[PDB]
Amino acid sequence: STIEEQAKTFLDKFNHEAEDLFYQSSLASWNYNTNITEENVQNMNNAGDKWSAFLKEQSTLAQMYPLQEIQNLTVKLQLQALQQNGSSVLSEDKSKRLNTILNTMSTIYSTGKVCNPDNPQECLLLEPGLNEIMANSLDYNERLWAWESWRSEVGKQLRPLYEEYVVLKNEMARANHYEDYGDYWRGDYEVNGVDGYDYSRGQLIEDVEHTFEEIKPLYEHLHAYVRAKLMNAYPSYISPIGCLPAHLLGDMWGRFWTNLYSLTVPFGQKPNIDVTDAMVDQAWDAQRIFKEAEKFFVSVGLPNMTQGFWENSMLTDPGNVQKAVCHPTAWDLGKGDFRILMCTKVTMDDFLTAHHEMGHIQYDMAYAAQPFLLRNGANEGFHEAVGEIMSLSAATPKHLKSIGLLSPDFQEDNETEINFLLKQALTIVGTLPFTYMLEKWRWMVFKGEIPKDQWMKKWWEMKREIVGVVEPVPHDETYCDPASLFHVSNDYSFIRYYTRTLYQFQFQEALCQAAKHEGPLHKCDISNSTEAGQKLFNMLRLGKSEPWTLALENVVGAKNMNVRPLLNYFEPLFTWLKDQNKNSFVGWSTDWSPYAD
Amino acid sequence: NLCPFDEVFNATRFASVYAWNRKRISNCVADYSVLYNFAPFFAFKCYGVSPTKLNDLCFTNVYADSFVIRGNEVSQIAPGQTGNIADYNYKLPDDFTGCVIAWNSNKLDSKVGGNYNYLYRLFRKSNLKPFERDISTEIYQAGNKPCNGVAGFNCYFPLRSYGFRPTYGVGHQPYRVVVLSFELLHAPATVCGP
Ligand SMILES: *[C@@H]1O[C@H](CO)[C@@H](O)[C@H](O)[C@H]1NC(C)=O
Ligand SMILES: *[C@@H]1O[C@H](CO)[C@@H](O)[C@H](O)[C@H]1NC(C)=O
Ligand SMILES: *[C@@H]1O[C@H](CO)[C@@H](O)[C@H](O)[C@H]1NC(C)=O
Ligand SMILES: *[C@@H]1O[C@H](CO)[C@@H](O)[C@H](O)[C@H]1NC(C)=O
Ligand SMILES: *[C@@H]1O[C@H](CO)[C@@H](O)[C@H](O)[C@H]1NC(C)=O
Ligand SMILES: *[C@@H]1O[C@H](CO)[C@@H](O)[C@H](O)[C@H]1NC(C)=O
Ligand SMILES: [Zn+2]
Repeated sequence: STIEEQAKTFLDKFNHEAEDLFYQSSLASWNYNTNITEENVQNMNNAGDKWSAFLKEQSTLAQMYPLQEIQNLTVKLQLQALQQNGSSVLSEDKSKRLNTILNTMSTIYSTGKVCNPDNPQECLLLEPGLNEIMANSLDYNERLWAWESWRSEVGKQLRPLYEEYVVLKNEMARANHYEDYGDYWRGDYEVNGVDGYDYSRGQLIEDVEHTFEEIKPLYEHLHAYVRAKLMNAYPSYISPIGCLPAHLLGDMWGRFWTNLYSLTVPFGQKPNIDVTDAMVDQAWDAQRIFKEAEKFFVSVGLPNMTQGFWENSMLTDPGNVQKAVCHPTAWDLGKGDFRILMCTKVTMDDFLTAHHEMGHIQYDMAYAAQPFLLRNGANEGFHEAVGEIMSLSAATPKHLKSIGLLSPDFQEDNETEINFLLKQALTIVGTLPFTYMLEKWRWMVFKGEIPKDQWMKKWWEMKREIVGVVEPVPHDETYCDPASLFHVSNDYSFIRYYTRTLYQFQFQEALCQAAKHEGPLHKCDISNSTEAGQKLFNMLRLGKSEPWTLALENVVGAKNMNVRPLLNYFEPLFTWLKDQNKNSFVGWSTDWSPYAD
Repeated sequence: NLCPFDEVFNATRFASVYAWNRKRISNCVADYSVLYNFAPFFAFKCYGVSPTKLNDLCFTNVYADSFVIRGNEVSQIAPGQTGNIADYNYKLPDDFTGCVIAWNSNKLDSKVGGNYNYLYRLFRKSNLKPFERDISTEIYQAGNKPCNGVAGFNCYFPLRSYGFRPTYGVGHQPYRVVVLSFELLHAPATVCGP
């Protein structure tokens, strides 16, 4: 038997053994997240440890088959993903040091508390304490206190840990024959051996920077409009030509500008579309919300939810004694078991989240026939993009009127269109420079282009230049403000939120064209279009079996990430922003700072 | 004499498909119509015979093969089928003359935490002949190095378990199958009756 034939038999044994052990771990994990007990924590750990030990053993056995002697690519993809060393390429001591560093940074982030001055007992955590301040407070000093105290008392603890974290992660990546840990993260987009669909790791940097140049004009006019509105609210705190102070952006970091809507709403006398009252008027419950979401996917040709979905999912808060983790999640336990965990309320937000989460389920059900190691999104940004486009169609007035939640007499004028697009841009467009700049800083740190004694100097030079955001207090190199965000201190790649954002509007534009939608893209509803559902399903069933460039081509006809659909979505707002900024300064100077005086 | 079909369909435990059980039925009256009008009924496909006009002709011997597989594998209990079950566990001939009966047994053969009583053969040197049974436990040699009787690199135990849990999808839930073979040799009729 050849080496490839032995690998096929090895993967055959792995699949049946992995599915069983993955199901037992997922089932134990489900029982804890729906029934937070002490016994369920141990059963979740016992089942989880057996699954992690199985993967570690199978990874070593997989490295006994040389990839070069395998020619069938679908076999090479499964072997490659299983042969991935990760932290197991380091010595046992250095991997133990790294895991201790990772746990300490995660513990500092989740337990980090800030105490109000003159009262060492009135202390606040990030969630919900500091997050509530950064999302609702209009007081300049209260927001400044929360922004600075979080970074000066929790961020400074993470600075020495993050320095050693970079050293060990780079040693791990370079031992896996990567340039550095950032190049290791960019491997998620790598494709080799498929003529016409290949993609290098360094190509991601060029494509992200190239598409971001086309985003700058829209962002600069969004930035200039927000600055002018905030300048009317804080006249003595904001310069007409300077960056936006970092603590006045809607959350702890300015990751999204969503909470700036109250102060920046273009037409503040026209109310939003909130069908929450109509859902309560019609006595809707959680099952009705997911039944309507099920009807949505059925209307485009996708299958209904399984019988086990309705029986095994937790669509309502268990209430009273039995506690649960109420964060909405879509579960793919394998072996035909699909569930959704969600403490659903009768609101419009949960109505849209249900369509978002059930989009993950439709994705999981579509590639369930793939081999175990290929059951995932085409890349890290595919799964979340599929979920986002479901809430896009479900939130439109055209869709809400077809299901009886929005009044037919309710008419939509261009002022409510601008209000909606501005609300969308604060979340979607506002996060793109944040995401790109944060990941570029980490890429350069891992690449060695930023010395340790200039980490925070370069972090805020890039905030001012790229993001147009200035720190309200000067920070020396004892700070580690990037680590004050969850994803940085918890070792998660961040560029996935940039690529996913561009993917979702490429998906939506393609599906709406298949649905023969006429008019602006943001008003599209793909409901009742089996042609759009068929075009989406051709990519969903692929899973990870094909290059993501080919999976993207099945939906949109293009092989690469493209920013034009994003700009098409926001064009009515872009033209309105350019007219609003005609007597305002567009762009920002980088030398002004709120503490310069 | 009524044919002992109750011992086959209503057995407490079914056999594993790799060690499928066969019960020879002889010298009795079989109301093939009284077995078709039951509650728990799902798959009932006959080949070469007619289920409407079942208990009308006579056979020399009737064989009842019973085992358990998952839902998505009931399709393999048919002539000219491929897959782990049809190739390595239970194979029907191309000219099969009989009926295949299957029903969902998730209430009996599943258990919270996993029921590992039922096994199936995952690897074998060659495919099975029709109505052949292989209960060997020889370590399958996938490579060239001998296995010495223990599992190791390129040396796998040939039998795999289902681990039936009641929360599986229908395609993974246990199904009890009964295969009725109808033989007609050069001997006077022994099994027929309305
Ligand atoms: C949750 O755990 C408690 C603690 O033993 C138990 O009494 C209860 O029956 C469990 N509920 C479910 C739905 O498993
Ligand atoms: C690759 O192997 C799989 C089985 O692992 C097989 O189904 C498929 O046809 C093979 N493809 C090629 C191109 O050989
Ligand atoms: C992973 O490390 C093992 C040794 O721990 C080695 O045998 C294998 O070749 C390595 N694989 C890669 C891709 O670095
Ligand atoms: C899905 O809908 C079909 C009818 O189109 C129905 O026969 C089937 O039972 C449904 N599936 C579930 C799990 O309810
Ligand atoms: C979709 O079709 C249903 C009937 O099948 C109809 O009630 C609904 O209004 C339609 N919605 C759209 C957006 O066409
Ligand atoms: C909305 O359209 C009307 C004409 O229908 C126009 O006069 C008005 O300026 C428009 N407003 C915006 C914000 O586009
Ligand atoms: Zn999601």
